Amino acid sequence: SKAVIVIPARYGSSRLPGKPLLDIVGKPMIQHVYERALQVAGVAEVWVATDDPRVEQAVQAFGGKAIMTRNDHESGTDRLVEVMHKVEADIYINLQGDEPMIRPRDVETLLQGMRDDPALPVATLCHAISAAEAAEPSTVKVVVNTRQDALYFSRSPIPYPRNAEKARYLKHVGIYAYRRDVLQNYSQLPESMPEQAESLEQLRLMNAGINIRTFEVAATGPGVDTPACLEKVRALMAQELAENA
Amino acid sequence: SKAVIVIPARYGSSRLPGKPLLDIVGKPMIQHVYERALQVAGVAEVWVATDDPRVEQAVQAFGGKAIMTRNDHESGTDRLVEVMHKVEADIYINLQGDEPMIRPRDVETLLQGMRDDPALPVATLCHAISAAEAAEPSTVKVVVNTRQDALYFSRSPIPYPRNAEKARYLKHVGIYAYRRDVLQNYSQLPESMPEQAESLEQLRLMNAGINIRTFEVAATGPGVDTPACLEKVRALMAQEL
Ligand SMILES: Nc1ccn([C@@H]2O[C@H](COP(=O)(O)OP(=O)(O)O)[C@@H](O)[C@H]2O)c(=O)n1
Ligand SMILES: Nc1ccn([C@@H]2O[C@H](COP(=O)(O)OP(=O)(O)O)[C@@H](O)[C@H]2O)c(=O)n1
Repeated sequence: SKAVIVIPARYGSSRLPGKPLLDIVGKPMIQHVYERALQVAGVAEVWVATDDPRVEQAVQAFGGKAIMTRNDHESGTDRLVEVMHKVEADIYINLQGDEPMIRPRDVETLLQGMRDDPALPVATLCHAISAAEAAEPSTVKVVVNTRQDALYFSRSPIPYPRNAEKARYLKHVGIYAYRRDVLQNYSQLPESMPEQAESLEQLRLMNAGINIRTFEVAATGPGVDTPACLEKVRALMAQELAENA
Repeated sequence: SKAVIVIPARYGSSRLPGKPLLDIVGKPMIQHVYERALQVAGVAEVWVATDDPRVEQAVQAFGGKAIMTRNDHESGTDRLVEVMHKVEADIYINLQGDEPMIRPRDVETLLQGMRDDPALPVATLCHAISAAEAAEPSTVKVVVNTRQDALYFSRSPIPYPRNAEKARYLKHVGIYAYRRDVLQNYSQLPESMPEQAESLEQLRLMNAGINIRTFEVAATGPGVDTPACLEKVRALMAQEL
């Protein structure tokens, strides 16, 4: 069972032009993700999928593997489907190019889940959040059954707090593991109404009846979208280098 | 494939004591539901499951069949499980005793769905509602997939309207059809966190991984919970003559 990690890294970004190239403790952001991806046991290769030559050059400059993809891609999943035809594997893991604080152990949990159940098509991550955080539409909530299979993903607070003290919220962490066959049949899937309404691409899979198992992990580090969080990542990243002395 | 209709009708109610016996244009509410249930093709028997002797006698008075059940049940679903042991069938349809405006056609759609797919454990109904109506916590929303299987039931407006013009809403209509095996295993199912938070008993089934197919019908008539709704139903059933 061969598994590879693909890191989609688009340059073009509105509030952060050239986001993967931003410096964090002397290295571009994309490098931090790549270095951490390399620490994941059981992975054969790590690739960076991009549509911009400046990102491809930055990646090659530190010796990483880069693959140019079409710029007409509407999402990180469509970009992964194109990489799938060229890079062979049984399990593809999609890592965000803008989350430099990813824990290698969490990706291993995801990979072990896939290997422990050959019938599982897709696997993703989640962590507990408070009711106050769950109120934000920018945060994606998920509700699961006893087998930890996702029932639904939403920007609306789910479950609804009728009996508030009984509610427990789970935040969806955008890291995915796909079986090869799911990606091969992906482009044939039509867009769903819930997907278009919520603007959550993962609902396209749920519409087609494709099961998505969600594994729970500890609260993850802050991502990078706002320059307010960027400074916290830099200080948090630097604080980490001094701790491991 | 024997199918039976069970109408849970306890005497008590916080807002309308003795609800099943309330008069609606000459007949107690329970009789209206029972008579409409009798118009459903493909059903072998119709039973009223009750906890009170006054309800039982009223049903027998008009010629219907009634069965006494325990008074300690918390839901009509639990009451149905007790009946399943006494009345043998392959498919059990659970009708609300306080929804006298039920269309026999809608119950037939539900029954046909169960018969068209032997693997289907549970089936229920739903109908389109506006975005304004979906915002109400008292209205239960449901989201389905291409095969019309429910993904989740919630009091929250789902799907979330990020792109408002793309969102389409469905309201869950509390009528259910259960395969016998589901009812035999019901008492073993643990309550779920989502069930307790939302206060929706059907989430106990989803938690256990039991599939629930949702069939779409036209907007339904109002139920009778408050004395205000009772006056509206009386008016609606009067002009319907
Ligand atoms: N059309 C797109 C959109 C996102 N992506 C990538 O997929 C991940 C998730 O994107 P995102 O939610 O942070 O939104 P943006 O990165 O586009 O600002 C990032 O690594 C993106 O660069 C992509 O490769 N192609
Ligand atoms: N403990 C209970 C609660 C409801 N029910 C029945 O289930 C149906 C719907 O009840 P409901 O929960 O929606 O509202 P209530 O009738 O309980 O006030 C009615 O026909 C009730 O008589 C029951 O048989 N036993």
